[PDB]
Amino acid sequence: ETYSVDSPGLYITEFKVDDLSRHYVLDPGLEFYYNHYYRILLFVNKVYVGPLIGPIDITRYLKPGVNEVALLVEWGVVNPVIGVYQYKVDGEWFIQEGLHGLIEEWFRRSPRGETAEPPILLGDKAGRVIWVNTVIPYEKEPTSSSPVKLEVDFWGCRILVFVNGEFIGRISDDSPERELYVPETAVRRGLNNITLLAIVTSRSSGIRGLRLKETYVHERKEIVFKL
Amino acid sequence: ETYSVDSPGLYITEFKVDDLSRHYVLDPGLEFYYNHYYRILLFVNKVYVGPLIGPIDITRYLKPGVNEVALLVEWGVVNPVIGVYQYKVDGEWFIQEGLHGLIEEWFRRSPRGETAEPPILLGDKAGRVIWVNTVIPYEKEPTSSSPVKLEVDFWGCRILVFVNGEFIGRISDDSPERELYVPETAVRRGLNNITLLAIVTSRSSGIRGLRLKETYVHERKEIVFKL
Amino acid sequence: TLLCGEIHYFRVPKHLWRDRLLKLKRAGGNCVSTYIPWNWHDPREKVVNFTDGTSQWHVASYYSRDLASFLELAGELGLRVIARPGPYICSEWDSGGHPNWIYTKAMRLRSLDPGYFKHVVEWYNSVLNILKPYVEREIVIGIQVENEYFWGNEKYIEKLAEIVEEKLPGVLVFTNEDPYLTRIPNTIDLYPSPWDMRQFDDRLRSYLSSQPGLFKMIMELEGGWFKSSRYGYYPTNRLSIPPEWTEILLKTAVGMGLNNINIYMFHGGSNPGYYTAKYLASSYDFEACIREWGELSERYYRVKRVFTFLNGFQELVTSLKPGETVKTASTCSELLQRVGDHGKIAVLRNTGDNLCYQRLINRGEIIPMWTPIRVPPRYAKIVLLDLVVEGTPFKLVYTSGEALLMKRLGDTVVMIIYGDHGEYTETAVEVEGGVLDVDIQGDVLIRREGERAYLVVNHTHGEHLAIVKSTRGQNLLLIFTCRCRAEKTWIVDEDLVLISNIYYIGDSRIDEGKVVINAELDEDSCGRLLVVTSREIEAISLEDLDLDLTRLSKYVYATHIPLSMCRSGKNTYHPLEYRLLEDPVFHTLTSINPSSPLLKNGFYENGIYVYRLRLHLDKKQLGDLLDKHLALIGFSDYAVVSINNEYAGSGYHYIEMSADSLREGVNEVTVILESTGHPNDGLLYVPNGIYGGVYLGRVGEIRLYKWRKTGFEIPYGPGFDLAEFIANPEPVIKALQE
Amino acid sequence: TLLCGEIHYFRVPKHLWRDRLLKLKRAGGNCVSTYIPWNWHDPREKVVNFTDGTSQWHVASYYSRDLASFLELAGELGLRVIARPGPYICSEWDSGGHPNWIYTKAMRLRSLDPGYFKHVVEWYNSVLNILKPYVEREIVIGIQVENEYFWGNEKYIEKLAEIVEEKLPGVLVFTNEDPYLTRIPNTIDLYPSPWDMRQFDDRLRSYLSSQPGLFKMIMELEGGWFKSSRYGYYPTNRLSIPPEWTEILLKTAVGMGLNNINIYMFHGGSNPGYYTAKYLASSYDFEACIREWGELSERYYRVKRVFTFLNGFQELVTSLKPGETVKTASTCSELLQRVGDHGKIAVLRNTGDNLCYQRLINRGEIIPMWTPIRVPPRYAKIVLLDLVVEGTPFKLVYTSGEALLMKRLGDTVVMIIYGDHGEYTETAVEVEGGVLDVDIQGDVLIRREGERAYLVVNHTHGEHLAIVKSTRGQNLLLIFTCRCRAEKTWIVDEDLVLISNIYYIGDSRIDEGKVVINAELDEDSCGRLLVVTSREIEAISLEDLDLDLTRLSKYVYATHIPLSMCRSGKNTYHPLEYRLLEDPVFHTLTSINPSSPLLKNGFYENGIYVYRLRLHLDKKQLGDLLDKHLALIGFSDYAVVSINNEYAGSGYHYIEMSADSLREGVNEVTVILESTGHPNDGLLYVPNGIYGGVYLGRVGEIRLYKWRKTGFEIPYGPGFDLAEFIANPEPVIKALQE
Repeated sequence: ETYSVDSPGLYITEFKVDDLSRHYVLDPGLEFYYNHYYRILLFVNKVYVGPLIGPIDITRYLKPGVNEVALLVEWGVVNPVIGVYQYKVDGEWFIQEGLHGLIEEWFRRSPRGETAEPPILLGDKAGRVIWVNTVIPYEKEPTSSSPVKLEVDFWGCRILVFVNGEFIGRISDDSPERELYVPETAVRRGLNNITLLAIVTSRSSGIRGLRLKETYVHERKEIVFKL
Repeated sequence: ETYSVDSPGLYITEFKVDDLSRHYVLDPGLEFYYNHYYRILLFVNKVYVGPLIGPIDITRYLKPGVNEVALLVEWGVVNPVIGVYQYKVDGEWFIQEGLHGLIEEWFRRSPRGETAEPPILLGDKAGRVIWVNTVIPYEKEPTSSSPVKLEVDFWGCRILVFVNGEFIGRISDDSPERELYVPETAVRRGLNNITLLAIVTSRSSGIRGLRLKETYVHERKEIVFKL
Repeated sequence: TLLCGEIHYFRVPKHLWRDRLLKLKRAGGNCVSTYIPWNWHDPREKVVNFTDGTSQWHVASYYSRDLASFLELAGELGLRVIARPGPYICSEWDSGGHPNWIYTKAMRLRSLDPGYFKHVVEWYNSVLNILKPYVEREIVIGIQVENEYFWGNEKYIEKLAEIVEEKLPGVLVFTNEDPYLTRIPNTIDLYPSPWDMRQFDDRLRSYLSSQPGLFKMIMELEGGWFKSSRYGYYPTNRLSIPPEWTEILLKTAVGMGLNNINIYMFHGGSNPGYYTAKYLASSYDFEACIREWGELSERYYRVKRVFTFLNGFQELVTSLKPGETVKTASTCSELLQRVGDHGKIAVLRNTGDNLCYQRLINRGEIIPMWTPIRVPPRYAKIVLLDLVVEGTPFKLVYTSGEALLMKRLGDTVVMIIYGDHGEYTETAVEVEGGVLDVDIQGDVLIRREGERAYLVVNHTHGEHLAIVKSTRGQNLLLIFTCRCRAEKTWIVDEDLVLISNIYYIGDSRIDEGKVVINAELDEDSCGRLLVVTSREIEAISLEDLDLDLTRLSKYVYATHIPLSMCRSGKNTYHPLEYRLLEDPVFHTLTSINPSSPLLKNGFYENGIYVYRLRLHLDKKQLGDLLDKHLALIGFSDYAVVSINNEYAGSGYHYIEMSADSLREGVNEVTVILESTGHPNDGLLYVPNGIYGGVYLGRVGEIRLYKWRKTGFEIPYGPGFDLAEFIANPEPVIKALQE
Repeated sequence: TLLCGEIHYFRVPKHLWRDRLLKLKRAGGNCVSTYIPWNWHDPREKVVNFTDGTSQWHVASYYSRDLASFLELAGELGLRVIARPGPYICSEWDSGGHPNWIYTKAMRLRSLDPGYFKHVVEWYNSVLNILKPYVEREIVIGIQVENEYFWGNEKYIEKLAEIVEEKLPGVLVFTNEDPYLTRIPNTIDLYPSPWDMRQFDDRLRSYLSSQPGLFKMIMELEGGWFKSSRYGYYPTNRLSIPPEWTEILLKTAVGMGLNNINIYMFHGGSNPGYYTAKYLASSYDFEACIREWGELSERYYRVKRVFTFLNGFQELVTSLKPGETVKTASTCSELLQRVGDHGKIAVLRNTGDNLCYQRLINRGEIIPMWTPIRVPPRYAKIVLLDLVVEGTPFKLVYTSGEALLMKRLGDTVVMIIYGDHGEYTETAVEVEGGVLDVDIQGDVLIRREGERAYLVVNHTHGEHLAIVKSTRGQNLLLIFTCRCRAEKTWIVDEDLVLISNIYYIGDSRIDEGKVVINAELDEDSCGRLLVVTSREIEAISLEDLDLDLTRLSKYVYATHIPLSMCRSGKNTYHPLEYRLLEDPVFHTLTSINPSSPLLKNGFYENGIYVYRLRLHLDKKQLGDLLDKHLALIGFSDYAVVSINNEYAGSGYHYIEMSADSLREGVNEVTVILESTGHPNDGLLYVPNGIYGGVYLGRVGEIRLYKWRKTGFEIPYGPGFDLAEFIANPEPVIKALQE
């Protein structure tokens, strides 16, 4: 009956598998992901798989020939697809929390780097973390009378911003604005070491420039009344 | 039945007069006045007076005892009232178009005036026309890259603005903004004679200041392609 | 198709006409609307001006009557013209266009009255003789006979149209908004309140069914609204019109199949002193696309994307009809659909402030396979379907992103497609000779299945390129940009497209070697400039700084405008000195009859007048009531009153002074009166000056609030003259008949 | 009454807490809401912080856990506090408040699970011990037990509330939005789309009838909305919230009789690095009253007028009930009415973009006689009726202008009333000892009729004064201002009111001689300053410039800040140099089991992780399909993948790399993974890291779009636990029963 599966209810659909030798990985679609996650409960055949975390290998829950998917969506949207894979790949896994330059605090003091011109091309360096370090002069006392936004012009990167070693924020290609507010507690009178950790995400990447913009400059005037 | 008389239809109401010795002047109310005038037709008794121009002496159309008003409002709003007056005042009338300082072009060149401090009080001078003449330095070539708005801070006045003798516009207490755009054809590089004809309307009047503000300052850059 | 902004040469300084008309051409406008106001050209019952000359203290030297130069300049810029030469123009102008001497000639305006219409024939002979050469040059394409005669008499508008069809053979002739016309085309003036799509869609659907086979146009779409004194508000009276709203109305009008659109005020500009309606501001900024001071607002860039699409896909958009065969998968967007000879369009409208994710069903299959169509909040997306790219093997089966533009460069079609940052758009390309290969730059994912390449693109602050090659050696270059770089794309020549952050691209010198363009940069304007062209660009420079080039592909050059080039600045300038002079007010006085309008006395100008009244009073002051007021009543729209040289009161149409300074004998009353403008209807004589009189006391105040409402119907229709009805009203019969 | 902004001490730098809380006090806010997020204070299953200390690279030194100092500072500023200490807070925060170690402890969050609830009891013992002294000081006035448990189980919220009622005797304890509570008060979180008054009025009317005798509050009114990556938009995701809208909702809530209002984000501020929800921006500006950078937006000044009225007339507003006895004369504004012990209010709401002119009928008579009530477009006007000014002979029978404020200065009541420029407001004053006289300054017109003075005022850019004297020697000073000067009025002391153009008035030193205030001036801030006070002001200075004084009346001083004082400026600063360093990425590696979440491995932080996978491949690559992809599937919210040191792909939860660089034997895959935050619901464990796996080929793609929808009802109510239902779902019965 319905194409959307996008509104509260219990939805059922039916699909067919040949041999059970493949891996059947259910993707909930880009519609599903929200900052407040969607209460959608997956069943494969009559068996409960779980709430939708994200993508799931459903191969355990399915049988040769015809199968069902049910979705009790209480709230939110999905657009489910099953990707079918020849193998799931064996290997030992290891983790690190953070990165070498991050856990050595290169945002406080990096080693020296090579100088680059303002259009920094990074798409060659894709798959890697580049630290772009800059000094910006700010020759005046920093105040909430003249707040500072750092604007980064870039593409193809996920960039973490640090000002004088204080972590300011993140910017990504799909972030809604290219500006971070940097507080008067981060900014220094004199030189500001403003540093970008760019995880370089694409063969097109680059940073085109930095600016600190004062959003406005108000006069704080002390007004005095003799009685 | 209805209080409003504010929507299309023929409305009738009834009122009483004692003696026919007074003047009965119908006011259509401040609701009635619009830049595109309201199609509202007045009848007093069964006799057509006319479309509503504004306030009308209806005494010709009314009879001792009970009277009717009818209003074919095709479009727009009224809130009619009759003011009742003891006399209409006899006297010869005279006109001038404009004013002496206006028809002598004091906006091109006035005589010299006395200097005033920036908070110019005018409420003493109510009922009169004061010319406030100023010179503003504008030390750069005027362009549509950096348009100029004159902001006047004032109250109690109807002020006509002239820049270098070119008529820029009017501002009044009830005008929606205190800024006039002054074109690059009005502004001069060097000194600008910016002049206000203030007809002083109230015992509270004054001008608090003038500024030319550049709304923004864009760079016009000549971009060139070799082939 | 006509894609218009309205830009009034009588509200823009003559020096700025090229600056404002080129901003319209650079938006994708291909036509200018303007009024030609009768009172701008014949103010004073003398000679029609038609030049840079002026003879009013309130009209600056830089405002011009030189319509012939505006028509030639619209011709230089390649814009067509809709002339709105009506005796009536509305437009929040003085008298709505009528010159204030006609109130002496005619009691019944906007009619076939021989008083009014004789003078309208003189006006039409004047303006149509000015228009004729520019009509024969095909610059002036359509003549609009008057604004908004809502009430219907075909006879009057057909006589207006017959004068035009006599003096200007074969032109378009039409009325703004008269529902009752049979042979003369009618247009629409759609000014809906924000998010009221119910009225906008129903007025469009009503209008599109009217007058079979005759020309359809939105002669006035909401590009903003005006501001007033007395009852007005800063941006507009309404109070602000969302830039999102104007774009939803444009894309809705396109989706409903109305090709011809005029944005009404594309610039607005400024009222020349007392050439303005009663209570209007001197600003006619209108909150327009181009603000009064020349600023490209958010509305400009939004409008510019729609007008760029409607040029780029003009062949598609003129071939369209209703069809109603595509379905949505989810009710989260409203679908307005059209089908055509060589392609199809789905306008997906999201009037909500939530983001919508949508799928379309075209031939019993969901078209975008790996992505939903993102439909932004407060938005309408033109999804483009089944488009056969003409003279090429390429069919653009769908794009989930909006196409901005399509262009042909030798072997290559170029198409520009956009989405927001982090939007996934899928574009399906079907090649009738098979796909030979696909080249890419940036975050483009290729899926190839038979004769189709499916191109899934993650939009970012730059261009992603895909070059689909056909086996036949024809190519399709798809360029994928964020929305703000599609907004700041300029077709500065038919063989030069600049995709940029640049605020405006301005004038050009397309020389046979060393091309030059007049870019205007704001503090956002730096970063990458991407140039699409068949010209072999050897270098790019900005203001003699050399810029670095990368030739991305045969037709494409990237370069960077450094972030050090642009500046942020907003300076203010203050007086050296303030000098005061009291005006003696009185030059010379001439006698006027009591209550007579100053136009019956030959004063056809608005603006300041001073009356002196020499009022006579006597022992009847002892017969005056305890309230003891003097009232000045029935005057035009502002006065300041002084009684025996003492200031006594000020106000708009009625002032009730305390009579403190009256005496026995002769009393001088001075009334400095300012007339702001006549009203901008064209039906009522609202006189300038004191049309009422001066009155004593206040015996009482009879408030009128016990109304009976009797339901009378005004007989509007093809035979109904509103000026005859205002002069000879039939409700006298219904007042007699209860 | 509680008039709150929400200002999160965990999103504002500790230095800026006074700067932001004093901006709220200066708006007329008399209370602060805040969450107290559990994961802000116990990030890592160790010790609750409660200090300026930090131990995360992503949380700047200037963000603080020192809630005790925020509560003392709210106490210094005289603000009360609503503490929202829930184990869950929502708020677009990381895990919606839960510390990411609880996912190891409890499979069923927001429940009476002994896994979850044992750790919630430890959290409530921690935070309620911090709150107790500030609760006993009456600084903390109300405890909100968790955000938005919509689904209903009374048992869980009553156990949360019972811990609070045990540790903090006699406080207000309540839930955000649970419809099913009997004894525990419930609030509302009204976030309606612009101009949808239908939902706002119906949710208010529903809510006000619920829970007889228990506390009513809007615990979250729409003060703006948040912005996201991936699906978000610049101002907010919605996309912009009109400042006109928030004020109409405030004045509607007042007119519907809801006294207690929290604007939700009054400041918003900033998310501290990876303390943010999945896909949120680091900006939590929220488009709030105070923007993230400290700017007073249009919403601030609008909100400030309502919150100033609700303080100034608190005695009136707390005495109110429905009444529904006043009528409008015209349907152009919607009337919401209240009646009270010593006065009455009519909220006239104009949701339209036209200006409305209105009359009210109170006792069978139209009240405003010589003026209509102007109701602006997109506006609600509080008309104030029948108000007996307490302890005085004065009754303010009506005002057609909005009263901003009322204050008592010895013999004098001061009332500030406003309208727009060129608005006529009429104010009727009835004096129970008779009017002795009326003094005036400015464009005030007096009509006297028995015990009444009717005051008709033409509003302009200044103050008009009327001083009505009673025969008893009590006085009423009415001050009439334009709307923008009521917006920029500050009660900097209870005996010092500044009516001004000034942008902000800031901190104060109310010394026993030489009072000082910290004014902040923008380029609009110059012009007249009008000071209302019982203090004998001998001089006013600005930054040691002497300002000229006029003492207008006993309690009032005018002075002028010169237009030369303010400056317009917006500078930009650029790098001297850019220096590049490649990070070697790898510090040290520890082994993890395939598909195991990094939180099951003790990594409770969000942010960057690098995985190394040593994948084994062999002759089975000859058994792989022609598509030859490698897919990384089921990982937390961003990864960049490299295969045998060649970059292979990036994306959000699923990446399908082309397997170009795979080989026989051991393959190194590096996954630089960034986890943006957990989601801000508190029900689902959405794990950080790779919770899925790595897969080969693409044999096929089964699209799922032929759904049957079976209409199942989730049994929400006072007995329903959503976490039990997510763990043990009953639709298994309805799947068996077709």
